[PDB]
Amino acid sequence: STQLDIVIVLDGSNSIYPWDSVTAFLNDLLERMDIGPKQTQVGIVQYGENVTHEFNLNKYSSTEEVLVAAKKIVQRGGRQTMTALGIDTARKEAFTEARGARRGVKKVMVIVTDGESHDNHRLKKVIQDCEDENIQRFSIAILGSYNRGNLSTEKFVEEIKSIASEPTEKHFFNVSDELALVTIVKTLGERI
Amino acid sequence: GPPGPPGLPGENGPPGPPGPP
Amino acid sequence: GPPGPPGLPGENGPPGPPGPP
Amino acid sequence: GPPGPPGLPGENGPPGPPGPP
Ligand SMILES: [Mg+2]
Repeated sequence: STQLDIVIVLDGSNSIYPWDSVTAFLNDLLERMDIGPKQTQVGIVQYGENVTHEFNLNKYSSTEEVLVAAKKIVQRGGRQTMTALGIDTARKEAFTEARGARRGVKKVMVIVTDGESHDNHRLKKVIQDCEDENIQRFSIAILGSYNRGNLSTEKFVEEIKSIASEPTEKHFFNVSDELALVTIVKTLGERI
Repeated sequence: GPPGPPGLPGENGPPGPPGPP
Repeated sequence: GPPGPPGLPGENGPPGPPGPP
Repeated sequence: GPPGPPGLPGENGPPGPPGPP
């Protein structure tokens, strides 16, 4: 059974630019994803000032359905970005059976961030929780701050890339990297 | 002429100042 | 025609570093 | 028309913690 429980948590706050960027990234993600009649269930969740849910995990059964759902969930704005709340609300309120989650077959959590960790305590608690439950966490960084010089964006996103103690090459990716998405699927083939 | 749409949003604020001794 | 309204300001910046101990 | 100008950056982050003496 090549099925698995996947959740994608996106932010559309003021730190994020035109939603066409993330929908294009999600487009390429879902395109490469093998969403068959009963395999690869992907739920899209949006966060910011709160966590909104538009679609459920088992609300679709085709690449086309999930692809349309991904570009259908457009965030018009967000007062703030709370990365820690995105991870928290995903493993409970998105990975719940009533929301279309399975019996716990390969819990994949993909989250995007720009660099705004105002509280490392909440995210570390969710991290240690998902680490004990051996959840496959993937963090993608989006660059959209224009960059008016070498301000060292590496020192801004470093806070989120340190979430995973495992190799960053299989956990931390970029929106402008399509091979990153391939790296996810190839390593998702394993049990962990 | 019809006006355009809202411009691009602002980026995250700068890091806070160092704490006291 | 004319350009649209300005974008919305960003979010609060990251916390400052620890002071001199 | 064309999109408006970019929004202003976010507010300055909170001051860091006091250095433990
Ligand atoms: Mg934000």
